[PDB]
Amino acid sequence: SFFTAAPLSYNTGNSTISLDYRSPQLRVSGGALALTSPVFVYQTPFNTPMRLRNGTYNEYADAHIQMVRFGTTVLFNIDVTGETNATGTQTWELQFDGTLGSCLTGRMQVMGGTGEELDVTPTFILPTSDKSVYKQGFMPIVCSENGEFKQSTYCSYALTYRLGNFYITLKSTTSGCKPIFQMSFMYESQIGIV
Amino acid sequence: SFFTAAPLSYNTGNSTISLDYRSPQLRVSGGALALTSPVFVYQTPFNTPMRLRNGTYNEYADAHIQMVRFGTTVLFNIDVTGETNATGTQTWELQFDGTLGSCLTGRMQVMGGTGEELDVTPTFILPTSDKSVYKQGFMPIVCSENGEFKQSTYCSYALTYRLGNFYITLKSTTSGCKPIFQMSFMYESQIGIV
Amino acid sequence: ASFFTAAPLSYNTGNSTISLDYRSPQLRVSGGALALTSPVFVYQTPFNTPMRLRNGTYNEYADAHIQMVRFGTTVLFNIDVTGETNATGTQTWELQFDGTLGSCLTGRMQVMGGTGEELDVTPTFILPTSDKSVYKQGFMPIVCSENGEFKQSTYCSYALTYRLGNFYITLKSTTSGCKPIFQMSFMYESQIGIV
Ligand SMILES: [Cl-]
Ligand SMILES: [Cl-]
Ligand SMILES: [Cl-]
Ligand SMILES: [Cl-]
Repeated sequence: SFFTAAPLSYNTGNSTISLDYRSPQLRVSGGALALTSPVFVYQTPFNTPMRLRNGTYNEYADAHIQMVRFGTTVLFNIDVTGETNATGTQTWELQFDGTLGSCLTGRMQVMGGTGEELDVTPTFILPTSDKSVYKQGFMPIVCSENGEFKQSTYCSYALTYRLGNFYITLKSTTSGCKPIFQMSFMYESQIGIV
Repeated sequence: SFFTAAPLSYNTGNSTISLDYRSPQLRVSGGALALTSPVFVYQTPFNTPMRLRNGTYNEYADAHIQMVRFGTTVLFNIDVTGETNATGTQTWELQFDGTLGSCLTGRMQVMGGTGEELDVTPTFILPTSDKSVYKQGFMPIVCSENGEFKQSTYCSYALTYRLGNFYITLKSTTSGCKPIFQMSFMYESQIGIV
Repeated sequence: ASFFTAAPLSYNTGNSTISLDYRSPQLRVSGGALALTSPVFVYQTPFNTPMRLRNGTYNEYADAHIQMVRFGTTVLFNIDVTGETNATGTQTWELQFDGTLGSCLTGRMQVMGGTGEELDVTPTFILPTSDKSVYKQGFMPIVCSENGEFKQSTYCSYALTYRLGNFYITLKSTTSGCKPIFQMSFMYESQIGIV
């Protein structure tokens, strides 16, 4: 005495109502509908950069950070606005809880497309479950200030674990100018979203 | 009488059939299922690059543009093919309606993974609701022509509002070559997709 | 009826039909099944299974981790190249894909979900066109390094072509007496709709 419209279906052989879905796109997790490849973003809140410090120097920066998870890849993006003109190599460090992923350096939130914070443990940014990782490299960056070019240079990134916690360490190299730049890179997480 | 298979569920107490879903991945909007963090792309159509003028000069380029919404983040990508060799700095300006997000400089469309145009108003590219934004920086770029390296240089980006509309302004700097390059950067939108 | 439905399920008394209400710019129905309008699919080298590449006829190899991420109709290509041999000149790193199916012919790649599971999906979503043509090329700035030390600020070209029925992504890095060790990404468009 009732009908079902696709993607709902009714099996008369077992009197059961189902939702049909494409398994490469959607899935069931603990009985609830979910995506196979959700976009999760771990980020500094809007207008709420985190304070970063160049090692033990009295040199600081505001950083806006987004860590965008697609499939098992993380796209890491940072916008760094250093306060102090410097010559040399600055070391910027981001520390994350090695079990939960929680940023210990500064305030980060898992933020949906809605603009609302999501109740998601941020394990999805951790490179390995075993707390072992080799990943490092360099990206080209351009330092500027107030819309004026200052320098074409580079920034290293390195992913490590120390004392059980996950670290992303960035080293910018400057000559005379404030370390003010945006850079991104990608890395892989072995932590499945399930 | 009838049964439900997960992710459908039946509560015998209140005689109600529901769809169970993971709130960080899916949500309900106006009674309809939606994604918490949908991917939307606002782009120039395939084979319909946008013609851009270099400021008040009589010089032009064609550009393919994609603006990808990930969570609240926007990944802006442009591929610029300039016509004219130059030594100096070129200004490429994109204007968007400050309320709708619609590109006023030339044709852009919201394009689904299906390859069909979507009937979505592109507010999701706008940085703020109160028409305030500070975001600028520079990216390293390489100018080339027909597969040959020409110059390693840089391009600024700046996000502004003027007279109620949203602007992305790019400034490429060249020494003799045509401005032909690809660049990308990320910025944040305060406009929740709800 | 004797039952109720909670949104996003709805019941039309008029026709005695239970339906799912969904936002069509985000979700759709394909072959009677729920799907996404713009799903993320990633074609990639497997975890800890980098692809071995040779530079042309030279006795010069690199290991490459590759991800090709599909959103909407755009593909974000990312490669991490770890060259074994110091060199001066321009290296060619060539990736070939079946021009109809998209499968990587040069080495092992898999469509990988967010779950960490391989997905049973033909990788046609990386192909620029059904009609086996494409013009897309450019250069990206790169920085070569080794063991955390800066070596060189340089560049890498990319070019998308078809030859003899197959799709090629060809990268050429230019080095001056360092190992070609760098990461680069670029974006291109696919005209293959995911349906
Ligand atoms: Cl599918
Ligand atoms: Cl939530
Ligand atoms: Cl979840
Ligand atoms: Cl929508």
